[PDB]
Amino acid sequence: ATKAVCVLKGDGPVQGIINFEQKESNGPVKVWGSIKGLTEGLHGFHVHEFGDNTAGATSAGPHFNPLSRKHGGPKDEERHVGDLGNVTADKDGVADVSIEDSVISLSGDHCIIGRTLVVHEKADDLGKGGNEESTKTGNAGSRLAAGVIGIAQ
Amino acid sequence: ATKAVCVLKGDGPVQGIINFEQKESNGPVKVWGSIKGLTEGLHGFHVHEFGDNTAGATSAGPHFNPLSRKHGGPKDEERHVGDLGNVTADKDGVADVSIEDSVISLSGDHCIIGRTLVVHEKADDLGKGGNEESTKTGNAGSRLAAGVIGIAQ
Amino acid sequence: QGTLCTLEFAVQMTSQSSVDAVRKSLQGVAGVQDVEVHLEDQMVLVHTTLPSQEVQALLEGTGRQAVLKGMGSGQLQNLGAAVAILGGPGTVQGVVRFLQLTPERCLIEGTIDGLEPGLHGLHVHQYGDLTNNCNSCGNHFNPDGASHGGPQDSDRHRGDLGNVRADADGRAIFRMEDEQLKVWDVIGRSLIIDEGEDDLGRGGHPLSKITGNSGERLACGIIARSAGLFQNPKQICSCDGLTIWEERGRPI
Amino acid sequence: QGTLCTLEFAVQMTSQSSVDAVRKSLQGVAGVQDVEVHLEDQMVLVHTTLPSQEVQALLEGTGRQAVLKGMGSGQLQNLGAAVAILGGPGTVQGVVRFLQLTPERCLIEGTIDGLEPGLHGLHVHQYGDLTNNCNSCGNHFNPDGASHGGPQDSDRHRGDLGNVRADADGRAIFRMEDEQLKVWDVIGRSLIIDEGEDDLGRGGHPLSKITGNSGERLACGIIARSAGLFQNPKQICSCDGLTIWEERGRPI
Ligand SMILES: [Zn+2]
Ligand SMILES: [Zn+2]
Ligand SMILES: [Zn+2]
Ligand SMILES: [Zn+2]
Repeated sequence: ATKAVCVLKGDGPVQGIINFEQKESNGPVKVWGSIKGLTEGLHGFHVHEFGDNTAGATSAGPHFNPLSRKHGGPKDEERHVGDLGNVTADKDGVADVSIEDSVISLSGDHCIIGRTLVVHEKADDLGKGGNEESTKTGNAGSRLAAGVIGIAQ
Repeated sequence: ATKAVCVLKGDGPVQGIINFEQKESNGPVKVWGSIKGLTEGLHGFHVHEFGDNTAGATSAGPHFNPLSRKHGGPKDEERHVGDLGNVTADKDGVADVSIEDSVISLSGDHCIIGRTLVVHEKADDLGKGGNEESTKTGNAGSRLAAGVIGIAQ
Repeated sequence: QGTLCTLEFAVQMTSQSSVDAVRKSLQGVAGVQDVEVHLEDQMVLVHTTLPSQEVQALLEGTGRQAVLKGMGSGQLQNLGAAVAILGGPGTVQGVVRFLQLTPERCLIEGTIDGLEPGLHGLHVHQYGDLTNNCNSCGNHFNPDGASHGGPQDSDRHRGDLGNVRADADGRAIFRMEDEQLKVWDVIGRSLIIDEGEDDLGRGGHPLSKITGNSGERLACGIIARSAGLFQNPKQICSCDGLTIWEERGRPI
Repeated sequence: QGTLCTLEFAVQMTSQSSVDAVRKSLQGVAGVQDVEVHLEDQMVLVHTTLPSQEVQALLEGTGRQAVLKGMGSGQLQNLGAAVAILGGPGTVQGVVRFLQLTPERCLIEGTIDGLEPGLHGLHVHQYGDLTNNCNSCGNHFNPDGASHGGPQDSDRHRGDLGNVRADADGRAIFRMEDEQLKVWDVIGRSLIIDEGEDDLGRGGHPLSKITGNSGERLACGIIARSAGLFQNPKQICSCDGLTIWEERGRPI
């Protein structure tokens, strides 16, 4: 898979479209898109382990973590594979997403295809807020909108 | 068993008789006897795990250690059950042994009956000589004389 | 790093001192996990990350010729599993689950509500692209370059799963096994249900050999990774040519 | 730690909220390892060091009647094993090994050289006191206060093992099973072989009902704890009412 795509949706007004592209085999992945309907400020942005959303974020489960580490920001050495940090939602409630990341992949053992991308309620504290919950979820709390990452043309 | 006895013997001139006595259930054990034929100075004095001397100290095996601890002197909290420290052999080569010890017993999980008592070549360093061998054997080295601890009248 | 398999070389071994020497060459070498030396078989199994070239040279460094005869990994794994949730404009909704029973047989089983009673085409499509409802999903999944067919045809699109029947109340319950479809080969692709019947290429219509003339695409989902019921196996004990594995079901 | 058995109480349990309450009383109390609650059986198994008094009071502290119906420990153990090495003043030397096959059946098997060919009494004696050669060892082992007998007699000394035959070259090879003798009950006692035949109490000698008139005691050893071929079992895996144990032979 060179390209992939995700369509975020939920119960609330949150919705959006995120693209992935990877040009080298175990190279970096460009992540880009838009999300309307958000509160202003920062929101957590995570690839969770499974794509099964029959039961919401209980079936999609935890942050995608094939190397059994603690939660962190994308720039940290100690992080989950799924940790892509935050997205900035402006005054109107739009976040123009743009990220580059070489820990996620579209192939191999860190392949995100078939897993659930999620925009969370609060901001990702990057594991630095200093408690048990900070090193699982970064206290971004509840799901706003989510979708399965699928293969794209 | 209230009383027990051991008859130490080898190929070389080392030989002796050690008695054990215990008056209270989980009480202390009086250990007393004599050993002739020793070099002057200090010699290690150990209850090893098994009494099987079909193959010497390889079949009798290690220091009797039901709590999987490191080797020590009798006075240490960290010790093998079998660790009774040293005996002082005089100029004539006799060690008149007299000891009290409340970690060995003649019953229960620390029962020494049926195991091999051994007088070793060098002195017991009490685990304090600072290497891997010091915390197995206390660098007392080879067996001089040994015998199975048996029930006595 | 380099990832570890188990390497099997065959060595002419006769005396216990030869075996002493073979173990000697791999005893505590950088990156060799475990060595095992079946002297009845005249064989040396090597649990290691290292390349076959390098490891053959260390055995041959003693002075014995070491012919490699196999590589394997006694790691065990679960059957693969997946789920697609179908949604779209309006009434049609459903869940379809996939389970790879054998590496040659996939089990598909699901439930789709809000269908105009009778037969509807069900197909795996190429892309998991829900950007433009079900029209962004591309064609029937067809990596072998076959012509469209029904599930009882050798020549067909991998993605061709034939039809499902909506009952009285507009609801399709179905189970099926398919031998060309494979869960590992469709994660991230899409499942789509259609307006009307797939003709299985037997319509003599221009679309027959291409879509089976199935109509508008009503509802689609992405074929998504699901947790199994069971956790990943765990080795609890090993020996020479034996491993013992535990497999516990998931909590919840 | 070492006093860790498993306690079974029977409790009137009906709803899942009652079971929630039972677990509640033992959830994280000092010194309770594991709790397990078969609601079909209306029963609560408690892996704990604590006394049965104390644990019954914690269950009854909720207000629920907790009748104890059993205790056990699913710890597993090896069959017990022992060896005696026979030496003395004179010519005679030998090794005799013991293995407790079943808790009712002991296997004795050994080899004794330097014997005047024919039948010799073999007996376990009371004390493992080798201070005065074989004469400090006391009588035939007789905790049940029986009269001396042969191994085919119910009324006999536990220590009575009858006779063994020294062949042509003055060597006795023998196997026997004995149902009254038990390895755990003779560790630290002595095995002794005799100058001549044990008459099995059928000699009409004053010693018949006491020693079987067997003669001088030639050689003796203490019945000593032996390592046995196999290591202590190890639990490798558990669940609710199942444990899996490994048992490996000793290396050397
Ligand atoms: Zn994380
Ligand atoms: Zn020691
Ligand atoms: Zn097709
Ligand atoms: Zn008798």
